[PDB]
Amino acid sequence: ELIKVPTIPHNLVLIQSDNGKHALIKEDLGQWPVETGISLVNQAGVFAVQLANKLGIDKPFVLDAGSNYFTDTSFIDTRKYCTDGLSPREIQKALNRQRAYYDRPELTISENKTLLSQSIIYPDADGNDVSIIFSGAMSHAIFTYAQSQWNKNIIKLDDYIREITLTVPKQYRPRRFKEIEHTHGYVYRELNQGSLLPLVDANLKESSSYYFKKLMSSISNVPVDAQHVSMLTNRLTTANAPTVRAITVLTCMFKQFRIGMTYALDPNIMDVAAATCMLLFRPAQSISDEQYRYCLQTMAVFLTNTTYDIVNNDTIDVLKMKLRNQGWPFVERYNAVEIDMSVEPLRSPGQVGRYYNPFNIDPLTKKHVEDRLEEFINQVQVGRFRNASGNAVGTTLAAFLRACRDKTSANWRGYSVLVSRYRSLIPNELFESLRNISGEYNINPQDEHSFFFALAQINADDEFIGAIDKESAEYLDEYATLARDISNSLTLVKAAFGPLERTSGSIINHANNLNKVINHVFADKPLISETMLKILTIDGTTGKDGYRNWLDKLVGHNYPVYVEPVVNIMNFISARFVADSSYFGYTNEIMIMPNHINVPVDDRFGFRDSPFCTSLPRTIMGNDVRRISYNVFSMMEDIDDVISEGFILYDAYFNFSYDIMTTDGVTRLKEDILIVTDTGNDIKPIHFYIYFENRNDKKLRYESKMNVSYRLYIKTPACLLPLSDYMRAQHDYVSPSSSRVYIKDPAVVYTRS
Amino acid sequence: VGRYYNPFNIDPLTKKHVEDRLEEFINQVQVGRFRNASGNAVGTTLAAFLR
Amino acid sequence: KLFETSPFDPLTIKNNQDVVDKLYATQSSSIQEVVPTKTFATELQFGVTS
Repeated sequence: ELIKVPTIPHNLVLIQSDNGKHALIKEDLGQWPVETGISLVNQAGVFAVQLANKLGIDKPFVLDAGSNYFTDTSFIDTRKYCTDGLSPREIQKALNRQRAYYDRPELTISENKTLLSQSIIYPDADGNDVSIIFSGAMSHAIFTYAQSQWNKNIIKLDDYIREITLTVPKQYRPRRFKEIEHTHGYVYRELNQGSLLPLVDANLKESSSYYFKKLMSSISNVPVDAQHVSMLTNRLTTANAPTVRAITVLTCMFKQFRIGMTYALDPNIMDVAAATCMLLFRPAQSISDEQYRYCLQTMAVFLTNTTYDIVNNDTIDVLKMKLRNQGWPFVERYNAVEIDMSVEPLRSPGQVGRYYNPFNIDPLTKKHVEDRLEEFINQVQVGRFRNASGNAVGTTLAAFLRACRDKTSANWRGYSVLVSRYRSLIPNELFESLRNISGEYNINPQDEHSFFFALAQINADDEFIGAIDKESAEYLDEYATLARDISNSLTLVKAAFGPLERTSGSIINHANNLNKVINHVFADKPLISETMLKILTIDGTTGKDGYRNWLDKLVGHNYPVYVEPVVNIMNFISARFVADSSYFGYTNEIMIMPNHINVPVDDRFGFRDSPFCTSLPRTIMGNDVRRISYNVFSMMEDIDDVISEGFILYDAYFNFSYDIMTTDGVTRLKEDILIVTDTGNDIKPIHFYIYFENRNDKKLRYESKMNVSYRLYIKTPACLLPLSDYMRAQHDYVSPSSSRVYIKDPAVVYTRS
Repeated sequence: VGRYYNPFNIDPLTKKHVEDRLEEFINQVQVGRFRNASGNAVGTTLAAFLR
Repeated sequence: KLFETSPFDPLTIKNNQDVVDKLYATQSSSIQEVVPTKTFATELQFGVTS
């Protein structure tokens, strides 16, 4: 869903003194602790997501603040005054209280109208409405940047349709959107397809076994229509028909799905029939060179009455010549004919999909790809085999070949439709990558012959087609989840791990870091979906172990990873966290000086003994201020002499908080500046009590000079802003037009039903 | 300081076995016929356990 | 009467979205070019979240 944000997070407060002389505008983005000695960017990323949660920009959103306005009672006003942001009424009261202190006249009517009309809502040429309000600089910058990143994925409905036109099949009824949705319809789609190869290439065996099993659990459910000769009639069987049917579809659905047959030790006329059927009615791509030899050897052993010993060293050409001379013409494997898909395959933009036509039948000719099939059958009928005068072997083999040829020529279209439908389920990369690494789908010689001899018509009823439509949605969901999981895992590897050397220290470091990542990833809600866990646990290893080995492989990858909008939003916030530290409550250096030393400090806010400076002094009394790193300062045993002159502590991250008090008093720290122990020195937590200043209070002046002996100075936070500069807080937010309808289901076709 | 052989003949730089043709060898065994010219299932059983 | 059931009550709508939702609710009363059924999707991507 696409959420809608009603109000703008200005994140502003107004602090004014009791007498009204001094006021300031402060932007409160919170306090974030920073730990020293470790990388700051890694901590910034964690705080970036929490900051985005606070501002409500983590999830895709569209701002609607157009209706947050009111109209004045004047006749000639006709202007829309924005409600969002810091109200100009508060600024008016603060400015009026300031004027009361100085005995100046109150704001006149003309200036009151100008101040109260600063926040407005006005439309632009494109139809959007622009809100000008008072808000913080960082709140404005972060909010507007996240708006730009999410807007890249919001596209018109007609543009989305144009991108998915090529993938729409012909069987489905077109969907009629309303006329409003065509003119003012917008959708939120990512429109980027991540590659599935990193999972498939790393684990070819596990991935292939998972998809082959899933496809075969559905193809096996297809509705179907219901002496040597005595030997082959006895071996006839049907109990394994569903399995062989699905193997037939898989061979024609994938580019290279190789199957094997294990003949008996003593070849029978069963074995020659199975060898002939596979070499004739199976794709040459699914037949390996080794299986080509083994099938050829079985033919020679039975027909030539020779044992396996002599033919074990024969090459392919020698076996073909020996078989041909005896009278056997079926010695070649035949390439299938590729049929192009009507529509572009899923997750294959601008690509053409193809599948092999079953049973080696040419679509243009509608008969077997071998044009000498009838002539070849005649030779087998009249040939003499097994070195015998009788022709029982020759005639019975021709009878079965004719039956197999007739069966295939009549049932080929039904299997072609089944292959076409199941080919549309898999993308192009899976079509070219999946291999039968483990021979878990071998076919028995009796099963191969009985399958082709007793071929049955495939019945494609409404229930089967309806079942596949459900599977198509499930397959599409699974691919999307895996692509997201692959993208997440590829980003984790680059940020976390590095190269490995041949040193025991590197191996120990890699092992410990890897276990920490796995434990954190699988804690609470796991980072990886259950679909990827099923793939990685096919072998038998647990989910934690399967993910662990995959992460090790991905180290050092060159896979390109697309930069999603939420990557940029977090990156933008992380950069601002490091660059503008004072906004978030931490600084990189502090100064400790004695009271009697006069340092130049910020005097815009009217603070009594202000602890803020525009920049930490480069020189004091004509000499550069000493700078000491925190680690050196911690080990110092002559600290009492050093603090007499004053220094700047750096090379550390200092967390500080301040409470601005409206009344007048001594500006002091909550605790002592430093703590001195035997095992090093340290700086106690910094908390400021800042008070506004009355210059003529002799009591508070003497206390500042005498009671406090040392003072701590930090760079002035940039969140603070004097009231006189309230026009620097004016910022522009743009909300899209109210005449936009957002479509949750952008599908363009209906099920046939 | 000292040196010790990495267990199981795995090169840490490549994170794989020292023989780069190992996967090809396992596939060759699976399709191979052994102990007899006709298959005895030796290749399938050995390749499964070797993997 | 121009309609057996009105496509929508104009006094109830407040924006363009309300008209679309009302039109979908009353579409059963009108003669439809295509009677709606379960939608079929050929394109789906999941983006990374926060």
